[PDB]
Amino acid sequence: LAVLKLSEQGVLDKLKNKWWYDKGECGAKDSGSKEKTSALSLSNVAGVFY
Amino acid sequence: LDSGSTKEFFRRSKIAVFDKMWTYMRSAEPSVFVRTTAEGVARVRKSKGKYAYLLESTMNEYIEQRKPCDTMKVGGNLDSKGYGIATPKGSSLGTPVNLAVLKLSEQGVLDKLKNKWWYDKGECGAKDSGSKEKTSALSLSNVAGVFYILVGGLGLAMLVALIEFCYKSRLFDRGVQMLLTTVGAFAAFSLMTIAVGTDYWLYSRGVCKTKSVSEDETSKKNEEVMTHSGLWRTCC
Amino acid sequence: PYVMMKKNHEMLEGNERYEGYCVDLAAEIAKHCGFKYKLTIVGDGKYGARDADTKIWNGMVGELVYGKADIAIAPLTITLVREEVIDFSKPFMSLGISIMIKKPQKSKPGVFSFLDPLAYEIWMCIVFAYIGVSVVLFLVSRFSPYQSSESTNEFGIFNSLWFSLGAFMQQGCDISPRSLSGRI
Amino acid sequence: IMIKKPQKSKPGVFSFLDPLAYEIWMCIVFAYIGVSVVLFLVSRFSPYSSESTNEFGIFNSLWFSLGAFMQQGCDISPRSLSGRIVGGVWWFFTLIIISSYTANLAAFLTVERMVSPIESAEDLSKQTEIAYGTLDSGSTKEFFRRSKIAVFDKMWTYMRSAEPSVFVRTTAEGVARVRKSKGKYAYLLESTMNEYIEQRKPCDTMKVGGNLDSKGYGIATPKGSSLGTPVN
Amino acid sequence: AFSLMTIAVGTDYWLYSRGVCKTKSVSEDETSKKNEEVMTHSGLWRTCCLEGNFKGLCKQIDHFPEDADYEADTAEYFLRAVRASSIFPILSVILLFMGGLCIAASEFYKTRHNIILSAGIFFVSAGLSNIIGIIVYISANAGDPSK
Amino acid sequence: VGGVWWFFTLIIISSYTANLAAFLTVERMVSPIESAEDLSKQTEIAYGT
Amino acid sequence: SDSKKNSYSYGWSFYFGALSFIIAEMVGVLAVHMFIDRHKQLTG
Ligand SMILES: NS(=O)(=O)c1cc2c(cc1Cl)N[C@H]([C@H]1C[C@H]3C=C[C@@H]1C3)NS2(=O)=O
Ligand SMILES: N[C@@H](CCC(=O)O)C(=O)O
Repeated sequence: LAVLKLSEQGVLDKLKNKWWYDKGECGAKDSGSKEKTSALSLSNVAGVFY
Repeated sequence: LDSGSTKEFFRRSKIAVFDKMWTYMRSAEPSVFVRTTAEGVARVRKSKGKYAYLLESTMNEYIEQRKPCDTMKVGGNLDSKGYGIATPKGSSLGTPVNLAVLKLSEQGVLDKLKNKWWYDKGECGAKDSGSKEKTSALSLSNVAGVFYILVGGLGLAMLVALIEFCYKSRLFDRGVQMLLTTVGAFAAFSLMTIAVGTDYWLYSRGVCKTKSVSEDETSKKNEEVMTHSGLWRTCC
Repeated sequence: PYVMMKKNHEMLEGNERYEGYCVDLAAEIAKHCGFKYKLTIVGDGKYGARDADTKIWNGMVGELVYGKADIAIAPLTITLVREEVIDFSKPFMSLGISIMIKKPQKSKPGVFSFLDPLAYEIWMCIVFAYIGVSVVLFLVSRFSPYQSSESTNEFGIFNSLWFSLGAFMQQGCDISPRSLSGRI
Repeated sequence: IMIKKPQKSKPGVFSFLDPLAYEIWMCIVFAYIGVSVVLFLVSRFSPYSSESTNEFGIFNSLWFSLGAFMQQGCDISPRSLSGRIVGGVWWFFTLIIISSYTANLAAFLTVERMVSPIESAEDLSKQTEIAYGTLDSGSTKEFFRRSKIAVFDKMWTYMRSAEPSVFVRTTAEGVARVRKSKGKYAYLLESTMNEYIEQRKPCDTMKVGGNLDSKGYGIATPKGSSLGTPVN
Repeated sequence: AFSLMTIAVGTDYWLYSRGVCKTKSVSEDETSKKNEEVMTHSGLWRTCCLEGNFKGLCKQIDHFPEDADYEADTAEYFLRAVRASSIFPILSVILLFMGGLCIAASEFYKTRHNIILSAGIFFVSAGLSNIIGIIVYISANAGDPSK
Repeated sequence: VGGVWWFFTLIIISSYTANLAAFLTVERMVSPIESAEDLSKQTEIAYGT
Repeated sequence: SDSKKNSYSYGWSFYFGALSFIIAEMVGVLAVHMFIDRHKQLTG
């Protein structure tokens, strides 16, 4: 009954999401580049400007 | 929904995000609550993205796999719930029914039956149209702006030629040039000092006084808010 | 798709009347445990809720409490008040509240789509670099060559603009620098 | 697996005119003519023999735009400010159009296969858009119902729910059922029959993937037949 | 050329396609069976079908629909309003008429010497309006192509 | 004459430089000998038994 | 990749630095023209 009560108050959720996400000081970066190909960046060509 | 488990959870929600949703729902006209779920599905489709519906994930997946395939599930699970087989107290088969659920889960038959009925018996079956990869000829509309710029460049060229022809049918001075050069030099120095000195270079999400101390973890830290970062300073 | 009426359900009778995922699940729970099962659809068609003043579980939870129904292989969420009276299984399938939007119609009539592969920063830097190269070339050439040698070259500031643009557009230009720093 | 062949479309002598739509080729010629006319109009306004200083006649102006469009370049160069305006905009127009043609032409040169046909029976299983049938009272049909390979069992499942009935009566009818559906439908039979029929007319069939199993055809005698051992 | 442009405006044979004819001109029609969309001579404003049971009848195109399947895009809204209110082809005809006035008065109004010059400007400016009216017509036909 | 030659050279070079990089870094095997009848008509590659 | 969540926007300070660039290039060209007249005056 205790586990059910915490789940219906989100206490299981609140404890879980607080510990995992906030101790993630490292950026998650599961995304990276979601699209396969993307526009040119200034960083790829900034030396030519220099 | 007008009356449902979704209705009750956001009532019980203490999250500020969910409460702001819940404040909108109590005070929005036309009434955002719908009498039945099938009504809300038709209402979202009729309202063309201006109205969106909150419903359970398995229902939303089912609506997508049917036709006219015109609804999209987005987001993650707001909260987690479960579907449990119900048996009365002192159930004769109740514990073996639990063991039967565990066996079908571990054998994967629960998911295999689940993955079949939603994604194959569904009319849409969008894997086929999603697998369409065909390069094509460019259309005119794909490059239509380039044609527009050419025409606009043509008409501008005519207009400049006409006004130049009028002006030729009708004298720059050196002292005027010296005065203009003095004014330009003072202004360009002024613009450059303001730009480097005052700090409004970038408007983006950035770290403010909620985490002005970078060292303090301060659990959620209010992730990062709008920030007028600049060359010498970062400010929110 | 938990329970489904087929176009031949009018023909079919008994357990064969209804099909679906939970109907499959009812059949699967049957063969593991070993019980003959009778499929019924409740008339109220509402999820189990204890009422305000009659205080009767409405629908499937009432029929299990009141002995009529033996089991509920049904899309029934586990709540506190329901679990308190009758025991549930561990949840066979999970659910979450989800957002549904009408699918946004997809096309890019991009009209200025030609300047898409380079970002607008890069276009801005090119225009600044275009103006810089044109000015430097004019400053290089008309930097006191020595009457005539001042006026020998055709690279004025207006011509210096034109030279660099044709060079950028991969188009041949009429004039050529003919000075060492200018040719650099 | 027996499916209908894809079309080996024979491109005409104007295959180069493929990356741009024929409307665009019309629009380019129309834009070519207008710019050349405008540039001649710009070059000759009777300025204030000042018009004679410009070398741009219409025939020069046709010539300048063509060298711009073909990117080869021309000797003459516009020297009036509006004359430089029309040229530079047309240069910017050309730069997009020619490059977009070469980029798409490179894309059309890169041709690849297996996208339009079905890769194998797992790809038949992944999409029921191309349905499939088996021969009536055949060992082929009896194999798929009794082979518990997971692709085969899902393939037997759609065989159970298939309308109109994918099973055919004879071999030639099932062959004809591939043809009559215009590539929207596939069929299953033995490899040796399929190899003969694909080498016969109207030569519009081919075998995707490979044979899923290996089997044999043997001379058949009754159980305990006296002639069983000599025919062995 | 003024005559050619006016006949072009005043006709409905711009595009031939398998478009909706008068049987499905009535919206949400029942038991028409979609009528298999016989040939339609689309026009500058007219959606009249040809070679049909219901040819000979003319209805104007209404490019703005009752129901917008896509969410209303501002740049597309501008482009449609250009095509429906076909002001660029209309302005072309006017500039053709203005040059034709200048051509008629070119013999008269001596010592201006710029009437013929004003005619040539009008002739090019009419021609520029023709191309952009052509382009939006191709762009509109590309917009919602079909199946 | 120059115009038609200019249209010619545009098509040919764009065709030539379409996928030119892919025809300098193909390292694929020649595999000159294929079948038995191909093995039969030559003696330079010997038969082993 | 587009940093749409970051939604980076170049404020008025960034535009003014661009304006400082454009004016300074214009002033430099005008300055050279004044020299060319004066250097031509020196020849005369
Ligand atoms: N994919 S599914 O619906 O078949 C499915 C659904 C669920 C599974 C396992 C599967 Cl395979 N695990 C849990 C249950 C299985 C055991 C582990 C946790 C409980 C007991 N319930 S669930 O979260 O409802
Ligand atoms: N050899 C097969 C031929 C028919 C079939 O492939 O179904 C048989 O006798 O069954």
